Amino acid sequence: HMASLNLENKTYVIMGIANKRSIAFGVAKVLDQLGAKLVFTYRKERSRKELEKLLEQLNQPEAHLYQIDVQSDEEVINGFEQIGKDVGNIDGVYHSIAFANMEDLRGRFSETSREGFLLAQDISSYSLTIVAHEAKKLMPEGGSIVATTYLGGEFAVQNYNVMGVAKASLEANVKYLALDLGPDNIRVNAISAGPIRTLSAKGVGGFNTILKEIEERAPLKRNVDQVEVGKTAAYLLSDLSSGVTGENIHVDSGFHAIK
Amino acid sequence: SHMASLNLENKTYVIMGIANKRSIAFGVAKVLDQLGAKLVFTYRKERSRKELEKLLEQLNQPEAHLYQIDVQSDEEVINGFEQIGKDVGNIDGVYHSIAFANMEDLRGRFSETSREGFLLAQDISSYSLTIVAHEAKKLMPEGGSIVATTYLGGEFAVQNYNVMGVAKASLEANVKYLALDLGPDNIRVNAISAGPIRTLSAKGVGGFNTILKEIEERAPLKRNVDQVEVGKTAAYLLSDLSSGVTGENIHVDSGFHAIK
Amino acid sequence: MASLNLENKTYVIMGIANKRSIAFGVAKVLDQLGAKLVFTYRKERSRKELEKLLEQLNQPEAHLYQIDVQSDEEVINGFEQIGKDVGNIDGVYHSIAFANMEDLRGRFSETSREGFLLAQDISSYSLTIVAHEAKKLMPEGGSIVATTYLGGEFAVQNYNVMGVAKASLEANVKYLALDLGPDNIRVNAISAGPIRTLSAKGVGGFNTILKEIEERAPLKRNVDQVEVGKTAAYLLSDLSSGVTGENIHVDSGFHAIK
Amino acid sequence: SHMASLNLENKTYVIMGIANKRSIAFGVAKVLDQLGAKLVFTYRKERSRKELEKLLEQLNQPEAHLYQIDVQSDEEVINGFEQIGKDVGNIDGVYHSIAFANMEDLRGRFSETSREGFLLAQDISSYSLTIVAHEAKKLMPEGGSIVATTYLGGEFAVQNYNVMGVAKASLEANVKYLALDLGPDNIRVNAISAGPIRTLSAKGVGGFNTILKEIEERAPLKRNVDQVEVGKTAAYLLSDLSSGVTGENIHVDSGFHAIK
Ligand SMILES: NC(=O)C1=CN([C@@H]2O[C@H](COP(=O)(O)OP(=O)(O)OC[C@H]3O[C@@H](n4cnc5c(N)ncnc54)[C@H](OP(=O)(O)O)[C@@H]3O)[C@@H](O)[C@H]2O)C=CC1
Ligand SMILES: NC(=O)C1=CN([C@@H]2O[C@H](COP(=O)(O)OP(=O)(O)OC[C@H]3O[C@@H](n4cnc5c(N)ncnc54)[C@H](OP(=O)(O)O)[C@@H]3O)[C@@H](O)[C@H]2O)C=CC1
Ligand SMILES: NC(=O)C1=CN([C@@H]2O[C@H](COP(=O)(O)OP(=O)(O)OC[C@H]3O[C@@H](n4cnc5c(N)ncnc54)[C@H](OP(=O)(O)O)[C@@H]3O)[C@@H](O)[C@H]2O)C=CC1
Ligand SMILES: NC(=O)C1=CN([C@@H]2O[C@H](COP(=O)(O)OP(=O)(O)OC[C@H]3O[C@@H](n4cnc5c(N)ncnc54)[C@H](OP(=O)(O)O)[C@@H]3O)[C@@H](O)[C@H]2O)C=CC1
Ligand SMILES: C=C(CC/C=C/C=C/C[C@H](C)CC(=O)C[C@@H](O)CNC(=O)[C@H](C)[C@@H](C)OC(N)=O)C[C@@H](C)C/C(C)=C/C(=O)O
Ligand SMILES: C=C(CC/C=C/C=C/C[C@H](C)CC(=O)C[C@@H](O)CNC(=O)[C@H](C)[C@@H](C)OC(N)=O)C[C@@H](C)C/C(C)=C/C(=O)O
Ligand SMILES: C=C(CC/C=C/C=C/C[C@H](C)CC(=O)C[C@@H](O)CNC(=O)[C@H](C)[C@@H](C)OC(N)=O)C[C@@H](C)C/C(C)=C/C(=O)O
Ligand SMILES: C=C(CC/C=C/C=C/C[C@H](C)CC(=O)C[C@@H](O)CNC(=O)[C@H](C)[C@@H](C)OC(N)=O)C[C@@H](C)C/C(C)=C/C(=O)O
Repeated sequence: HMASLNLENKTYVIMGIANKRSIAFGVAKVLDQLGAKLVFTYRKERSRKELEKLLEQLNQPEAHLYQIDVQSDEEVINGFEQIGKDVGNIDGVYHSIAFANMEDLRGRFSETSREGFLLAQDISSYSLTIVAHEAKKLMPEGGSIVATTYLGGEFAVQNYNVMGVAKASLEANVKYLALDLGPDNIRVNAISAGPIRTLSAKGVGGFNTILKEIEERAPLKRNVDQVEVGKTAAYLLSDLSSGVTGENIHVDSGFHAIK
Repeated sequence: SHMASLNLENKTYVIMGIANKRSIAFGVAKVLDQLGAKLVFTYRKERSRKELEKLLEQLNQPEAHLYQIDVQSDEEVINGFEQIGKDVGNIDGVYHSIAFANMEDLRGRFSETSREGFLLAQDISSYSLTIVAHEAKKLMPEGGSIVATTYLGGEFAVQNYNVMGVAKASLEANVKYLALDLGPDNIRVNAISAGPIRTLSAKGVGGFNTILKEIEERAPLKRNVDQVEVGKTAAYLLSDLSSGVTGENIHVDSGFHAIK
Repeated sequence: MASLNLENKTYVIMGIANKRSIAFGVAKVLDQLGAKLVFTYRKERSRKELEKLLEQLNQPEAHLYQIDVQSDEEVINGFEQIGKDVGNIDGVYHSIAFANMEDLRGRFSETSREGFLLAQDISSYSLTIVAHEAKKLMPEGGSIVATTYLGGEFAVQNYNVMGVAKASLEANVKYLALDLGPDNIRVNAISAGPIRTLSAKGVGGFNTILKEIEERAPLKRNVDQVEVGKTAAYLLSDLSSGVTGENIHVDSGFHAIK
Repeated sequence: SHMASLNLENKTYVIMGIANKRSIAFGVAKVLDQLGAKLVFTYRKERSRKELEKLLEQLNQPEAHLYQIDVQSDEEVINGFEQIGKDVGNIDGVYHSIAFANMEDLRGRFSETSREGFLLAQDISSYSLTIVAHEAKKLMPEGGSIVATTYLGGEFAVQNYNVMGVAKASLEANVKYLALDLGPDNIRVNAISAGPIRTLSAKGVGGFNTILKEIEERAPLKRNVDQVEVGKTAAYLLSDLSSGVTGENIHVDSGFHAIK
């Protein structure tokens, strides 16, 4: 049609809020301000308590929360079947889910366990494939799926180890989904976020060193936050990004472009 | 109070490279207009000025500000931007939609390309962005956003693109080096890689209809794109929606870049 | 001194199954350059074929070891045993991949969790564990090479789950290169163009892809197992010193065009 | 009888861009010499001819064939290659090790770059390969291999590379478009992306010792590369060992391209 960022009459599933620092919460704040109906997903019960507390910050009249552990085909198939009944058809999904064992992230990459490797692949990459298959059922008119990645999918970064191979997998997942679901007018894209202080990120060594290197070396000489990812998520989830699919947008102050 | 906003009132954007209603830059203009931006326009030929004045009737621009700039001339570019600074004041960004090569060099085997045809393509299609950026910077002391238009032929050897492929590769590196230079001045530099669109430049190149049909057949979205889709992405990149994005190349091409 | 004389060099070659195997192309080439070759196989059908094929080579002593890369034990034990039988090695050529035909025909979005993680296990993780063990036999340094396809870099029709496995493999190579670089171990990939092999025979319209290469690729021709072998020789020898984390396309220039 | 062979007897290679003993192209020459190849050399300045004659004593080249070619001149390039065709006959490939930009443009902020400095860098550092390829093709009716030398700054914005980064991006696209054009004539075109090396061109740029130290600290192999390592990879790419490889860019840089 034309260029509009008015997301009234739009419904978006947002997977992977855990606390106020979660990137997916940044996405939620932004989509909320633009007047979208938001469905939320969580794994742990601690995340449900946090979500209910955080909905007070939003202008969401009715809370729709669904527990989905992406490790379970059943929790994913049932979760999306249930969303279809409770809220009906949706316009897109924001995927903000990743995990690896701290054991495998400290080790030399060559020491990585078969279990730690396939675990990282399962949660951080395959989750997008099954989520896409199910969400498709609620998007007969078309829609937009967005996953969150890191530069470590494209380059060997110190300490990212097994998560780098998971993100490389995720980034190829996005391309293959984009080619598969394109004929159904479903767009699939990734956001490569710069480093952000979150629940997942807190408790890895010298994370403050990486934040300082970005401020020093990145073109914009600053770090990014959850809302900047949110703004780009709005572009990719809305029809502003029509004709964009299989794309990876770096929201990282230009760090990807330098060496 | 809105964090994420596409409200471009109180924003001024220079748009270089409108020639007719089919121009990609016109798609950009229609979109930025609808979002309530003040638009300055640039043209080379007089045919383009006549067309621009006729087309402003389609827009909600109260005052027409047109400036003749041939990007081959340091003086026309330096003077044009000095004049825009006086007439409209400080700007928030520039959309660059300018390219040219001799049809001679685009038909030939790439190895037959003339030194003159090669350096001409570089001058208009790549260096133009460097000098435009240097001058526009003077009108963006608070920061801003520069966007150039490229094609997948900058990244891969495509049949018949020849000398323009090497110009676009040059443009795409230009964007990265400008992004690194002007980043500390809070100026973002990015490119849009547009899929094929029927325009004045594109009409009269061989079997262009073959390329449009291959996109519809092989590209993920099984369809071609238009000037407005480029316009929408231009709005994202020129607005503060794209804050934290610089040195980036967004493919608006129905996913064609992602497949093989 | 620039030399392709591989006397006094020993190379493990994983993934020979028949005479059409890419790894066999690698073996023929390394043999002609006078290298001692250790071989690995999974199925017994592959052992029978290997013994028959060693007659075509100038290998005095046959060293065959059964390793299924799905098993930590078969991989750890296989490489411990190679260390005893032949001693220290100079590199490993990895030519191993697998996915369920089920998942390769389906729309990629239909892919099963089992089919996906299986492809990752054999086609990508195998390189990580192989590298960990082979390192033990390369205290002076060495070269590891894995085989990939352009489908790791771009979505190609019908490659589906194997594309995501190859994307994983190609990142594996980069992360191994960064980890084992300080131990003077180089890790690189060869992106082979399409070749008629046992694995490749019986997948839909493979003859369409071979014809598109001959028509559209810069060299207007397909490649064979030996061309991969020649590039494998470069990457496994010290000719490629200073090259690590690299992906060489042996594909008639197809990767460079669109 | 050897499928895989690095025996370059009965092979003739033109090597453009030796200036002194530290030149990358000299590393290429030493390696190709040891493998028993007939080597033709090219130079611009007379200082380079004196140095070349002195350096031929280090090689096992029976007959010295030196030709002055300034790649800025179509005539010097067309005539030089016509003359090589008469003196030595048909060749098997060309190693291109030629680049230049004004020190003025390499110190400045990239946005300050002059139109003259930009197009000069493009002319010598990129177009030179196109015209050299067109002429050398005439001496390679059976096929052959052309190799150009590039730097990571063609792919990423690196501090201080400025206008040479845009030239190398141009060169790297040149290689792809030449590979597609000359492939049917069985001519392969590839690039080597060398890590940083102490040479005549490189000496006298600021904090070059900082970049060498960052490579030793951060690159996978925790060491820098030299002219011979580039030479070894040049041997692979120029010989038939690299058959089926064209439009490729091999990083000889201790793995630095693969990390971030
Ligand atoms: N923070 C950063 O610097 C960057 C992050 N990213 C990516 O952004 C995404 C989110 O990161 P961030 O916001 O830091 O992470 P958070 O720690 O805030 O959120 C992680 C989320 O993952 C969810 N999760 C983990 N396992 C599962 C599972 N099996 N099923 C469902 N949900 C699960 C968690 O839910 P619960 O805790 O309830 O399981 C949690 O909500 C990730 O994909 C990450 O790779 C990318 C670049 C940078
Ligand atoms: N159409 C397509 O399929 C694609 C186009 N592109 C790129 O999009 C951009 C514009 O193309 P498109 O809109 O189709 O073409 P148009 O024919 O609509 O526009 C070309 C424009 O370039 C201007 N121009 C040319 N030379 C100069 C100069 N020396 N100084 C100032 N202006 C000049 C022309 O002005 P005048 O008429 O006054 O000379 C004209 O307005 C180019 O960068 C092109 O490479 C990228 C991908 C696809
Ligand atoms: N053929 C082609 O066109 C191309 C192939 N490639 C890649 O080249 C490599 C070799 O394939 P190619 O030579 O065609 O196929 P082959 O049929 O020759 O080989 C498949 C090989 O993988 C081995 N293998 C499979 N599973 C396991 C396992 N669990 N443990 C150990 N070995 C295993 C097989 O052994 P067994 O059968 O005895 O189990 C067999 O040797 C693959 O990585 C492939 O993706 C890349 C580009 C093109
Ligand atoms: N050194 C490094 O750190 C790296 C260098 N490279 C590349 O390697 C190549 C050579 O580098 P390096 O060893 O440093 O170079 P050298 O300084 O040793 O040689 C530079 C050469 O360029 C030649 N040249 C310049 N202009 C012309 C012209 N108009 N016509 C003919 N020849 C000309 C010079 O000839 P004369 O002096 O006779 O004018 C000289 O032979 C370049 O392409 C460079 O970009 C790539 C990565 C790293
Ligand atoms: C180079 C780095 C620093 C090392 C970072 C490793 C992070 C990897 C990704 C995941 C998110 C970390 C992870 O698996 C967390 C757990 O091991 C421990 N924490 C938890 O379990 C908490 C309770 C939950 C909520 O976490 C999850 N995921 O469930 C990368 C950084 C520069 C950038 C970065 C941090 C990228 C990224 O997140 O992918
Ligand atoms: C692979 C292709 C197909 C071949 C098309 C090559 C087009 C290259 C673009 C240049 C800019 C065309 C060009 O310079 C045309 C002029 O020589 C003649 N036309 C004019 O002068 C008219 C009057 C004016 C208005 O035109 C200009 N430019 O001033 C590429 C296509 C599939 C995609 C494409 C068309 C890309 C692109 O535009 O860059
Ligand atoms: C686009 C294509 C065409 C579709 C090709 C799919 C091939 C994927 C490769 C995997 C490895 C094939 C595979 O796993 C098939 C098995 O399910 C059954 N085959 C076997 O079991 C045979 C007997 C054994 C030897 O197989 C194995 N692996 O053990 C890709 C092509 C253009 C290029 C190509 C064929 C690339 C590649 O091999 O990866
Ligand atoms: C990131 C960097 C540091 C910035 C320096 C870049 C230098 C690039 C080389 C260019 C070609 C310098 C140049 O144009 C030379 C002249 O301006 C001055 N020198 C000469 O005139 C001598 C006498 C002659 C023989 O040289 C020439 N061109 O003829 C780059 C480094 C990390 C790596 C590097 C320097 C790469 C490279 O060579 O491109």
